[PDB]
Amino acid sequence: NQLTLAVASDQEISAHGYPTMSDAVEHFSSSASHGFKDCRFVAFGLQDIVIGVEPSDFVVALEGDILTAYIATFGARPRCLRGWLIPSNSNYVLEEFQVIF
Amino acid sequence: NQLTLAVASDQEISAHGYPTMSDAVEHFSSSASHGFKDCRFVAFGLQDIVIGVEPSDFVVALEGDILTAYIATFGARPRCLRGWLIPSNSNYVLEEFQVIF
Repeated sequence: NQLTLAVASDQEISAHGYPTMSDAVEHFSSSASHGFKDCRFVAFGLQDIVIGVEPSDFVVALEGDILTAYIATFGARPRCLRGWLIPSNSNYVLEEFQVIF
Repeated sequence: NQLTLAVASDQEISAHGYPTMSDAVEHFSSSASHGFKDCRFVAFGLQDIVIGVEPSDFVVALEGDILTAYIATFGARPRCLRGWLIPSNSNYVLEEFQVIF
């Protein structure tokens, strides 16, 4: 539930998603157990900073107002979408979040 | 891992989805445990049949070549997307699929 995430703090970041949903639950379960030390939070309003992730690529989406995390394409647009967790090594600032998995 | 699904066969498919991941999980979870009988399979390419479902609405998506099913917005477009299961009372024909979750 309580997570201190690495929020992207570069003007542009190099990132990547995954091609299929099965590669994503494979890859993101390791992240989820390692507190996402490898991912960066990108706010919905800052999506343009992300390079290397196509609309078809799977990332971790966050929705809510308390956030619910789930695997989704980067191009998907549900209401209440607040941001994504995206594999990246960008520079970051640590921020506390409340996340449901 | 071996499912009989109601494949939509009407000219127009009146249907609906769900506005948040949390709400979608609840319904589809009950729909899954009742064999998806309240749902219709809509092949990719026939989404213009569907009335009542917004791109932001959550439905069940099915991707693969053997399918894997997961909750996703109706508008999401991963590679190998084969179709959706969407709550609908449309006329149907029964067909055989292979599905994991």
